[PDB]
Amino acid sequence: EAFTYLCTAPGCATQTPVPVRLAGVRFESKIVDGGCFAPWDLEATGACICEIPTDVSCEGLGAWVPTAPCARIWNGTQRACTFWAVNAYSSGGYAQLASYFNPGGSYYKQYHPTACEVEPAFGHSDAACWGFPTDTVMSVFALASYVQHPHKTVRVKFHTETRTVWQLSVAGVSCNVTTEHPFCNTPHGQLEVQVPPDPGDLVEYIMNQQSRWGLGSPNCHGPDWASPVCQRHSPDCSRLVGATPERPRLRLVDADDPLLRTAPGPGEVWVTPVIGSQARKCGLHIRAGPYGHATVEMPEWIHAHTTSDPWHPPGPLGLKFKTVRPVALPRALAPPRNVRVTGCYQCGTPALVEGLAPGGGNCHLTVNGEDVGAFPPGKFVTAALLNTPPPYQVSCGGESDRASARVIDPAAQSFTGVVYGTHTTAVSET
Ligand SMILES: *[C@@H]1O[C@H](CO)[C@@H](O)[C@H](O)[C@H]1NC(C)=O
Ligand SMILES: *[C@@H]1O[C@H](CO)[C@H](O)[C@H](O)[C@H]1NC(C)=O
Ligand code: NA
Repeated sequence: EAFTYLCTAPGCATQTPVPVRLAGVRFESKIVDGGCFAPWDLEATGACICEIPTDVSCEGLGAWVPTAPCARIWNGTQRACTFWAVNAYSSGGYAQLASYFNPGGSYYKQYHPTACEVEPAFGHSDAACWGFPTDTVMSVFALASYVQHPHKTVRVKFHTETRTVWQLSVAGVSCNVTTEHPFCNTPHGQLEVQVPPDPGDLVEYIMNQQSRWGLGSPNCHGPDWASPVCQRHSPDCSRLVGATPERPRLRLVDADDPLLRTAPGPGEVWVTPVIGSQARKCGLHIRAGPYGHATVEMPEWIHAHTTSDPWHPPGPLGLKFKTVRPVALPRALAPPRNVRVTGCYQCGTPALVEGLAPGGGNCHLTVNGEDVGAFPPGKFVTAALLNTPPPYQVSCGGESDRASARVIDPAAQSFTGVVYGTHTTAVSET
């Protein structure tokens, strides 16, 4: 019997009693694909208008509201928009007098429909709108939503049941040691490798292709609080699920209002008319309180909060050299029969793998090359966490056979057991 320590850095090697070289460090895991993640980005636009527009929409307000921001914010999540009448028509017009601007603006909406809220704002300063010979007219439009920026969207895979893979070369023979499989064959004996514990769960941030690594769940209560994982979750990179901020709170705030001495809260948008340099024109100053009290800068966050490679303990590895040889057990090399795979892959819920193991010894069962355990001949049933999609090639170590599968992807699993969207009901007349 012999013992030596093997360091875990590139170039690390021992020579006695049998040479062992650290060839590399990799990792194995049970992947949980979360889909797409992005920060909650509160974006706002609008316009100060020296008119009472009759169509409160991006197209209807095209003469005042910036085109591209309006269209982008309108299509955003949890949209909020308000149209305020600061100074209405004194006479004439069409549903443009002050009387049409009752709280909630139902009278104006009757003739001028809009998806936006309509409110009176009489008493607010109309100083921004000037150059009217008679009848000063002014209105303010504000539009805000949570926009998903493609440059801030990251694909995230959670790595569970993580196993650091210490790739060794034992006298020229490849041996990959983990906490699950720490044994190696040596010329005339066995090597047992003492390994440090596994690092726990990992977070794989997929940049678009490059992978960046986080260590943990992540912890949304610590320095990684601003992680997109802690924010907007889209399992199929299309539909939103779970926790969502409320619709933004829009306020018309005059330039001299003492409220401006304080900062807006998260999800709050304050709009201030700016006096125009031109007659019958005005600008708009927008103050928005971002979700989580800060705006996430994606390349910068990833650079500081992730590593290029997954983390592993420093080692060293304990090399226990023994003269013992493992007992030769009979192995069945024929493929397994009537294999059925049911459930999901890369989801975190073990899939059901059932079939018939053939004769000749234990079947070292693989599902698309993934080890799912060894089974004695006859009927077998196992719950395995699968990382590969269907079709499933099943083997006992020799020839492979095609299994029957009813396996869904991680996005489909995220929508299984739920009915997505609006819940509609009707109350009939008596
Ligand atoms: C160890 O891992 C490498 C890379 O995946 C592979 O090429 C090699 O065959 C593995 N060795 C054994 C003994 O499984
Ligand atoms: C919707 O809800 C009302 C009560 O609020 C009735 O129960 C109606 O039958 C519901 N609709 C359906 C299809 O069940
Ligand atoms: Na007026």
